[PDB]
Amino acid sequence: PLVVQEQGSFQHILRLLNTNIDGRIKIMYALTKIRGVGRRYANLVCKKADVELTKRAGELTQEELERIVTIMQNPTNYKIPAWFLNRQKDQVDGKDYHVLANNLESKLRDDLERLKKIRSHRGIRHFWGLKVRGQHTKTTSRGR
Amino acid sequence: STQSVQTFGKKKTATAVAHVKAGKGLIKINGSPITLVQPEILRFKVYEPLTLVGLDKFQGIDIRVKVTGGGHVSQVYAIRQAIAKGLVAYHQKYVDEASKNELKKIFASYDKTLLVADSRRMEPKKFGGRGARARFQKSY
Amino acid sequence: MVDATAPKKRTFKQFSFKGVDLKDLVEMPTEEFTKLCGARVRRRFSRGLDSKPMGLIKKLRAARAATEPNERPAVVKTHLRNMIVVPEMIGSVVGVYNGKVFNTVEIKPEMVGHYLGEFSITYTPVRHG
Amino acid sequence: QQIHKIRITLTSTKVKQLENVSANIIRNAAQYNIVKKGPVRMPTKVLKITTRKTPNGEGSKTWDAYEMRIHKRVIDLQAPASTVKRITQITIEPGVDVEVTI
Amino acid sequence: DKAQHIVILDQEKYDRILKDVPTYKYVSVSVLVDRLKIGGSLARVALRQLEEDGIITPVLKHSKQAIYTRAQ
Amino acid sequence: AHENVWFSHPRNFGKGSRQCRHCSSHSGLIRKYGLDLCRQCFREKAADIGFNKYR
Amino acid sequence: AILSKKKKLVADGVFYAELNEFFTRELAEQGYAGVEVRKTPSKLEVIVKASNTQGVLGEQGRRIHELTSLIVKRFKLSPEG
Amino acid sequence: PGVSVRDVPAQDFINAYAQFLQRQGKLEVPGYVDIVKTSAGNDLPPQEAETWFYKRAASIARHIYLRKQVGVGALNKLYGGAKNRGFRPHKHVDASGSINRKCVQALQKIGVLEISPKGGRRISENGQRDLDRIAAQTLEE
RNA sequence: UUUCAAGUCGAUGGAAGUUUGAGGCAAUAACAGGUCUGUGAUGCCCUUAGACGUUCUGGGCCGCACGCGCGCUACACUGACGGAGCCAGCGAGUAUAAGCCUUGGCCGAGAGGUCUGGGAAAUCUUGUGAAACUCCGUCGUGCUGGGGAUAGAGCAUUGUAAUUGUUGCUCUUCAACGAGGAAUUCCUAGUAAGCGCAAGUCAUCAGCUUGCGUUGAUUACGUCCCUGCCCUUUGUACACACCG
Ligand SMILES: [Mg+2]
Ligand SMILES: [Mg+2]
Ligand SMILES: [Mg+2]
Ligand SMILES: [Mg+2]
Ligand SMILES: [Mg+2]
Ligand SMILES: [Mg+2]
Ligand SMILES: [Mg+2]
Ligand SMILES: [Mg+2]
Ligand SMILES: [Mg+2]
Ligand SMILES: [Mg+2]
Ligand SMILES: [Mg+2]
Ligand SMILES: [Mg+2]
Ligand SMILES: [Mg+2]
Ligand SMILES: [Mg+2]
Ligand SMILES: [Mg+2]
Ligand SMILES: [Mg+2]
Ligand SMILES: [Mg+2]
Ligand SMILES: [Mg+2]
Ligand SMILES: [Mg+2]
Ligand SMILES: [Mg+2]
Ligand SMILES: [Mg+2]
Ligand SMILES: [Mg+2]
Ligand SMILES: [Mg+2]
Ligand SMILES: [Mg+2]
Ligand SMILES: [Zn+2]
Repeated sequence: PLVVQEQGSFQHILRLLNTNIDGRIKIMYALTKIRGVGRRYANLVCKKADVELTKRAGELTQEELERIVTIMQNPTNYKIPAWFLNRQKDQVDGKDYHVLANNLESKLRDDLERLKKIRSHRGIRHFWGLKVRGQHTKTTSRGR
Repeated sequence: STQSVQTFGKKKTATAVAHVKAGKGLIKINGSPITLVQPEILRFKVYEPLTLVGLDKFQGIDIRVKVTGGGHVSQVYAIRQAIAKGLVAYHQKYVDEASKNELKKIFASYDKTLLVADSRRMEPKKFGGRGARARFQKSY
Repeated sequence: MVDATAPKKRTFKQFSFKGVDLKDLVEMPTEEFTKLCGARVRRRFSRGLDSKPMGLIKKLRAARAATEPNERPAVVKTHLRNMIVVPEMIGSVVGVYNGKVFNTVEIKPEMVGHYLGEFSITYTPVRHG
Repeated sequence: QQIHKIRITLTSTKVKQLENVSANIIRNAAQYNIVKKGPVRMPTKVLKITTRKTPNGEGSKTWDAYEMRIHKRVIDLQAPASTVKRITQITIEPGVDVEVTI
Repeated sequence: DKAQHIVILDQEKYDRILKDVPTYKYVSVSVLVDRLKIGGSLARVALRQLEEDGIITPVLKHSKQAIYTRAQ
Repeated sequence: AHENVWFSHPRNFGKGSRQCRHCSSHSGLIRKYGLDLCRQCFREKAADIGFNKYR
Repeated sequence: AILSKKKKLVADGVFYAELNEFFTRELAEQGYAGVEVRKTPSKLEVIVKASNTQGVLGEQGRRIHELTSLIVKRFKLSPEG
Repeated sequence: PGVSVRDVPAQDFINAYAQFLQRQGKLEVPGYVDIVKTSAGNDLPPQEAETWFYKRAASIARHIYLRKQVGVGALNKLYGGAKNRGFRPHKHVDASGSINRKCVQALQKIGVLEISPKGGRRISENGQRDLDRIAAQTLEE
C-alpha cells in the first residue's frame, strides 16, 4: 500500500512456453503475449496461483513462474471450468483441453486438413482464403 | 390542518412536486437531504435558491419534493424551480405580499428559470433524415 | 516454463472420434452416437426424426447388403442434404443433389457428424479473367 | 341483486357523441337521485400507421402518417341493475359502444 | 516508442523523488511523469503516499485529476 | 398419394402464410392492429376504416 | 372472441370498408352513394343511399332480401341480427 | 432526530456496508466468484476479486431498502450495461442471473431480506434495523 | 428609424414576441418521370396441358480479380475497462388458440431453461431502474487494457429444415485503422451533434427506416461570390417547342 524499492530482483525479459514476455508489463496482461492466452484466461491462472495481479512480470520469483505454467498446462486440475477452455470436447479423445503457444497452430492446422481431407464446403473456402462463415464477398475484403 | 402549500417545477420532461409545510426547515429530495444530491458538480444549482435569500427564510417551513420524469440534469432544474416557486407561494398565502414581492425580486434578477419554466421542448423528427433538421447525406 | 518434449506415441491406432474408436463407433446405435457430438446434432435428434432421414438409412443399409464381395456398396440417390452423417452409414455411397446434379460422395469416417450437403457445393466457383 | 356499484365503459372515435352520451347519462343520474362517479377521461390512445406514399418504390422517400384516436371513459353508478340498463337505451348512440361490468 | 518510462522504483530514484518533489509549484500524475520519468501507475501510488507522509498538501481530490501543491 | 404432395409444404409462420384482405398479396403487409391489408390496399381504404392524416 | 379495444374499433372500420366496396361492385348500376352502419341493441341497422331504391327493392323486395342473406352467410351473423 | 439510509451518500455507504459484511464473514459466497463475470455484456471479471461480491451484496441490500418487492429479473437489468458489439451499435444487456439470485438468496439466510407477498423480496423486520445502524457509523468522521 | 405608410430592430410585461415551435392540406396547367412485380384495375400481344397457370423437392437471389452510393464501428487518456450512482418519452401486447406482452420464484458463468401468476390493458409486463452520463479505482501514450475484423473448438434459442456459420452465449486468434488526397453532404436552438429506447418488417435475424425521449453546443441572423430557381427586358428561322 506504499511505494517500495528493489535491487537486482527485477527480470527485464521472461521466457514462458518458448515465448518471450516483456518483464515490465503487468502480470495479467504480460501473459496475453503468449499465443493461446487471452486477458480472460490470464486473469484466472494468476488468481488460481495466488499471484496478486498488482505485480509486474519481473517482480515474480521463479517459484511463482513455475506455478503458473503448471496451471495453464493442467487447467481442469485447478477448478478451472470446462467451458472456460480453449479446445473443449476434443475431436480425437473427446476430453476438454487448452492448447498453448506452440501446440495451438499445430492442432488448429490439423483441423484445417481434417476439414479439407473430407472436402467439406467450409474447408474448401478455407483453402481458397475466402470467408467461410457466409459473409458477403462481392463488396468486402479486397485487400492483399 | 396547518399552513401547507403545494407547487411544482418542470424541465423538458422532469417534473418536481414540492410540498411546503410549516416547521423546522426540513428539505429533502425524494426522502433524502439536498446536501447529498448525486450530480455533485451541479449541487450548487439547488443551493442557489437557498443562499440567494438566506437560510433564515427556511426556519419556519419544511419542504419535501418528489421529482420524476426527464433525465439527471433535467431533474435538477425541475427541483430548483419547485423550491423557488414554493417559497414564493407560501408567502403570498400566509405572509404579507410585501415580503412575497421582495423574494420574487431577487430570484428573477438572478435567474428566470428559478420561477419561470423553460418552454423549450424537443422538435419532432421528420422523414428523410435522422433528426429534426438533419437529412441523410445526399449523393449525385 | 521448465521444459517441453513431444514424443508422440501409438499402439496400432485405429481412427477415433471424441474418444470412441472406429470399431465401437460403427455398431453403436445412432441414439447413443448423437449423445457425444455437437449441440446442433443433439438438438436435431431431440426435435424428432421425420420419415425422410430414416427412409434413406433403410435404403443405404440394403445397398450394402446387396453386395457381399466387399466392394463399394452401389449408389443411393437423395435430395435430402440436411442429413446428418452417422457411423451406421460409413462406407456407403450416396448421390446428393446440389440443385442440378447428383454429386457422388463416399462416406469416409472423418465425415461423421457433418451435414450431407456440406460436401456438394451448390455453385461452380467464380473464375475472373 | 338490487342496488350495486356498476361500471359503464364508453369507447368511441369521436368525442362529440361521446360527451353527449356522457352528459345525458349524468343528466338522467341527477334528476334521479343516484350517486355517481365520473366521467373519467382515460388517456386517449393514438393508433398511428406510417406507410410509404409511393405504391411503387420511385420518387422521394415520402411517408403518410395516419391516425385513429380512441377515447375511453368509465362511469360508476350506484343503482339497481334494472335502472342502469334502461338508461343505456335512453342514451344509445351508433358511434359509442357500451359495456357494463359489475 | 521513445518513452521507455521507468516502472520499477530503485533507491537512486526514490530519494531523488523526495529531494525533487518538494521543490515543485504544482505536482500531478503528468508532472511526476513529465519530470521524474516514472510511469503513471507509479506516480499515482507515489502521490497517495506523499500525501499520507505530509510532504504534499491535497489541493483537490478527483479520480481523473489529482491537484497537489507544496506543503512548505 | 398426390393429395399428400399437392400443397403439402407448410404455409404457416411465413410471409406466404398470410395475405392482404383486399388484394391477397404477400409483400408489404400491414399486421398492426390486425389489419392484414396490403400497404397499397390500406391507402385506398384508410378513409373508410377510420384512419386520417392530421400531422 | 375476446378482442382488444384497439383491435375492435379497427375491425368495425375494416368491416365497413369491405362492406362499402361490396355495394359499389353489386349496386353500381343503381347509383350507390354510401352506407351508414347504425349499431343498436339486438339489431344491426344498415342504411344504404342510392339514386334508385327500386333496383335494390325490386319484385316484392326480392333483391334486398337476397342481398341481406349474402351478409349473414359471410360474417357469421344471426339471421335476425 | 434519527438517521436513515436515505440520509447518507450512496457511494460511501455501500463501501462501509461492504466492509462490515466481509469482516462479519457469515455471508455465504458461491465458489465461482473468482471465475465469473458480472454480466454477459461485460468482457472482464470484476477487478476487486476478494471484495466485489460483498460490495455487490451491499449494493443489492441498499437498493432493495428504498423500494418494494423488487424481483431478481429487475436486478439483472439494473446492473446490466451497454454491450460492446464489435461493429454493430451498442445495446443494453442484462447482468447475470445467478450472481444476483445467489446474493439475494445469500442475503435471505443472513437475515436482511425475505420473500415479500405478491412477488419480489421485501426487507426484513431486522433488515431495517441493521442498515440504519451502519448509516450512523458512517457519518461520525 | 421609415415616403412617417406597410413594416423592421430594441427593451418591459409575459408560458409563449423567429408566422409562438413543428407539421397536415396545398392552385392553373405539365413529364412519354416510376409503377400492368399492389390490386378479382386494365387495352392489346404472347402462353394456355411437355403451361410462362399452379403445386412439390433442391439450389439461387448472399454467389467474387474489381468501380460507385446510403451507413455502422473505430483509430483513444474530454479514453478504455471494473465496481458503484441511476434518470425519460413515443408505443405494443392473447383463448381451444395454433398461441401475445410477460413480472415473480427456482436452476444455469452466460446464452438460456423451468413452475406459477398478471394483463385484451392509465390496472400487468412497466417507473420498460435505457445508454450516453456521474463517483471511486485499475491502466499510463505502448497498435496498449484503443480497435475487434478473420478464424478454431464448444454451449443454447427459433424453425419441418441453420450446410453457404439465422441469432445469442463461452474460451482462444487479435487484422487494417496511428484522424484520412482531389472532391463533396447535412445543419441556426432544446437546433447540430453524440446516446440509447419503442414501432414496421418479424418463427428467427435491425449495422434499415418511422418516431420518441436523455445530454446538449460553436457560429450567422447576412449576401448574390459559386450553385439552383423565379421575375423583368431582349433575340429567335423553335411551337412534336433545344431531346427543336
Ligand atoms: Mg436438382
Ligand atoms: Mg443501468
Ligand atoms: Mg451499471
Ligand atoms: Mg466502445
Ligand atoms: Mg463497439
Ligand atoms: Mg404553421
Ligand atoms: Mg410515364
Ligand atoms: Mg420512360
Ligand atoms: Mg400484373
Ligand atoms: Mg396481374
Ligand atoms: Mg402488394
Ligand atoms: Mg409446369
Ligand atoms: Mg438482393
Ligand atoms: Mg452462395
Ligand atoms: Mg437514403
Ligand atoms: Mg464506466
Ligand atoms: Mg405502466
Ligand atoms: Mg471476436
Ligand atoms: Mg491489441
Ligand atoms: Mg450541394
Ligand atoms: Mg433471414
Ligand atoms: Mg424491430
Ligand atoms: Mg429495408
Ligand atoms: Mg416571340
Ligand atoms: Zn392488398
